Amino acid sequence: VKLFRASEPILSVLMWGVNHTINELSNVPVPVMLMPDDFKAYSKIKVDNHLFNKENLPSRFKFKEYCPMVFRNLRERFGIDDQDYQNSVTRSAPINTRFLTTYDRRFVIKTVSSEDVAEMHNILKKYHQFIVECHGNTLLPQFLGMYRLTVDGVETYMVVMRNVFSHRLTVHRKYDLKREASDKEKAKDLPTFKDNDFLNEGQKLHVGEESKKNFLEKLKRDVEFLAQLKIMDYSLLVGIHDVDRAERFFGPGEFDPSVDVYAMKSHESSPKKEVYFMAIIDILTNPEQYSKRFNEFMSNILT
Amino acid sequence: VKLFRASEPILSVLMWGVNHTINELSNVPVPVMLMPDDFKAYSKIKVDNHLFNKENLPSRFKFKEYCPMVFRNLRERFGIDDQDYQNSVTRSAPINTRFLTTYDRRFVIKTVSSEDVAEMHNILKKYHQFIVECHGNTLLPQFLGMYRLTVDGVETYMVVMRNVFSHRLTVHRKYDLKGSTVAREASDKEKAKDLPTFKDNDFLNEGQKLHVGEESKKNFLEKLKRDVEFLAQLKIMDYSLLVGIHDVDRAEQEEMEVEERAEDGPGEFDPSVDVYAMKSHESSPKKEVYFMAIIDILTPTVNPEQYSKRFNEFMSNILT
Ligand SMILES: Nc1ncnc2c1ncn2[C@@H]1O[C@H](COP(=O)(O)O)[C@@H](O)[C@H]1O
Ligand SMILES: Nc1ncnc2c1ncn2[C@@H]1O[C@H](COP(=O)(O)O)[C@@H](O)[C@H]1O
Ligand SMILES: Nc1ncnc2c1ncn2[C@@H]1O[C@H](COP(=O)(O)O)[C@@H](O)[C@H]1O
Ligand SMILES: Nc1ncnc2c1ncn2[C@@H]1O[C@H](COP(=O)(O)O)[C@@H](O)[C@H]1O
Repeated sequence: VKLFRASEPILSVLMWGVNHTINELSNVPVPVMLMPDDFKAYSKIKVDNHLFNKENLPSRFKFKEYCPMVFRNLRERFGIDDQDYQNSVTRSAPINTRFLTTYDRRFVIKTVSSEDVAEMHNILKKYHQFIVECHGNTLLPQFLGMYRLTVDGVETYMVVMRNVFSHRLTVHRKYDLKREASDKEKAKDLPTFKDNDFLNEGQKLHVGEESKKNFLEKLKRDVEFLAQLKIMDYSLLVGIHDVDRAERFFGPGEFDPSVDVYAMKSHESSPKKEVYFMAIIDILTNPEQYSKRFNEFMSNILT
Repeated sequence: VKLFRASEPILSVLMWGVNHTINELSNVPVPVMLMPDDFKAYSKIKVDNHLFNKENLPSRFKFKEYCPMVFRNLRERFGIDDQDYQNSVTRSAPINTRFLTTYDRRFVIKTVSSEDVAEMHNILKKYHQFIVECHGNTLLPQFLGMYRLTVDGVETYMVVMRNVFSHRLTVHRKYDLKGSTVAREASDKEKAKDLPTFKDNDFLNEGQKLHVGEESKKNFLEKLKRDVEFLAQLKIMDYSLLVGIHDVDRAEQEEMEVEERAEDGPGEFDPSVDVYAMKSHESSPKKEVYFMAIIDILTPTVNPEQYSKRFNEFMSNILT
C-alpha cells in the first residue's frame, strides 16, 4: 500500500507519476528496436479527483512522460530494472524541490528548464546510439526518465539520473572540476571545491593502472562525443570517501560495484584508504578545445 | 502482461479503466466507515498517448468512476475480492456495448443511460444501507462498479453487476417475469432465437413450475418480499424476476457430445459464487438447477405499491 506521501504535492505527483507510468510500461511489449517515432512520443495523463484519494495527492494534476520507450531502453542498457527504479522513487518520498535523491540514494532528480528538455530531445537519438555503441560503459550522465508535472497550473520539468556517489558510502569532500570555492559555501557541511582548491590542496587519486587507463579510455570517448555534439561547460563530479573517519553488517570501503557504478578503490600502495567516485555531470544547461583541456586536467589527477 | 485487446476500442478502454482504478484503490486504505462525500465522489482520468502504446488502446480517451469508495465496499459486502474482479474484466475481453459478460461469466456489464446513472446516485445511500442490513443476501441486482467512458468524444455509461446465471452451468430455458393484467409473451421473432426470452403467459401456458422444496422456497420468498418492499419505498417499478433453468441430464449429454467432437459436479454449484442458484428437491420430475434474481431496477394504470404485491404474488406461485 503506497501512500504517495511527501513534503510537497509536487513530490507526491512525481511518485504517483513514476508509479503509474512504470506500471503502464509493464503492459507494453519490449520491442526488437526503437523506431524514430519513439523519439517524438509521450504519455500524458490528466487527473481530476472529486472528494477521493486526496489525502496526499492533489485532486487535479497532470503528468507527462517523454519518450517512454527510449528511457525504458536506457534503463535496461544502464543495468537498471524497471521495478527497482519504480521502488526507489515510490516507496518513500525523495529527499533533499530543485535537486533531490530517492530515499535509497540510488537515483537523483533534477528539476530542469523547458529549453533543457528541448536540448535533450535534440540529442536523444545520438545519446542513445552512443550508449548502445559503448555498451552502457560511460562516464556520461545516465538519463533514466524525463517528466513534466503540472500542479496548480504550473509546469515543472524533471530528469532522473543515476546518483554519481555511492548510495551507502558517505562522501567526505566533493570537487567540481572543468576557479575556486565561495566563502559562504566553504562553511557548509560538505563544501563544493573546484579546480584550484584541488590543485591547492595538492590532492591525489591513486588507482590501479587498470582503473586509470580504463577510466581514461572511456573519459576520452565520452568527451570526444560531447564535442562531436558541440556541448561544453560540464564538470567532473568527484567524490572522496575516507574509510577511517566513518570507522551482521556492511564492511569498511565495502560496496557493490554493480550498484555504485562509479566507485574506485585505492591502490595496494596508497597514502590514505579511500573510495573515489567520478562521472560527468551537467551537459545540458572551442568546445572541442574544452574537451582536450578537461581531458588533460583530469588525466593529471590519476596516478 | 495485459494488452487490453478487444474487438472494439470501447471494450479496451473498459478493461484499461477497471484495471487502472482497481490498482489505485489498492493504494487507498480501507476506511472504518463510508462518509456522505463518498456518495458524491468520483475519479476522472484523461489519457493522451502520442505515438505510444497504441496497439490496442486509442491514443486519447477518458475514464470516470462514480463513488469508487462505495462500490469497493459493495464488492466486499458481496464477498467479491477486488483482484478477482479486476482479473475477470481484464484478463480477456468481455463478450457480446450494450450488454457484455466477462470472459469467465462471473460478471455482467450493462450499458446504461445518463438518467440511469442519476437514479443510481439518488438511490445509492439507501441501497448500500439495505445491503448492509440484509448482509448481502438479496435477489436485487448487485452493483459492483459504475463508469463513464469517453472514446472519440463519445460518452458511454456502464454499470457492472453480478451475473444472475451460473458461471459454469448452462442455461437451457429462461424467463422475464413481471406479472400484470396485460399481455406478455414471446414474439414469433424471439422464439426463433436459440435462447428465447419467454415471458409470463408462456410460463403459464406451458404450465411450468420450479421444484425447490419448502426450506428454499421460504428462504427465497422472504428475500423477495423484503427486496420488493425496499424497491416499493424507493418508488421503483417495472423490474422483472430473471429466471434461468439448467437441465442437469441435458447438460451431461451435451458435455459428452462436446468430447466426442473434440477427440475426433453433476448439477453442483458453489452457492458462494453462483449466488442466485437453487437445486431442485428430491421429488422433482426432471433434475434441475434454477437461477432467479430481480433485474431492471433503473429506467431502460399501475403503481409502485401495487407492483410490489402483484410481482410478489406471481413469483410466489412459481415455486413448489
Ligand atoms: N518530441 C519533442 N521534440 C522536440 N522538442 C520537444 C519535444 N517535446 C517537447 N519539446 C520541447 O521541450 C520543451 C517543453 O515542451 P512541452 O512538453 O510542450 O512542455 C519545449 O521547448 C518543446 O518544444
Ligand atoms: N549525478 C549526481 N549525483 C549526485 N549529486 C549530484 C549529481 N549532479 C549534481 N549533484 C549535486 O547537486 C548539486 C546541484 O548540481 P549542479 O546544479 O549541477 O551544480 C551540486 O552541488 C552537486 O553536488
Ligand atoms: N453525484 C451525483 N448526484 C446525482 N446525480 C449525478 C451525480 N453525478 C452525476 N449525476 C448525474 O448522472 C448523469 C451523468 O453524469 P455526468 O455525465 O457524470 O456528469 C447526469 O444526469 C448527472 O446529473
Ligand atoms: N444481471 C444479469 N445477469 C444475466 N443476464 C442478464 C442480467 N441482466 C439482464 N440480463 C439479460 O441481458 C439481456 C438484457 O437485459 P435488460 O437490459 O434487462 O433487458 C436480457 O437477455 C436479460 O435477460
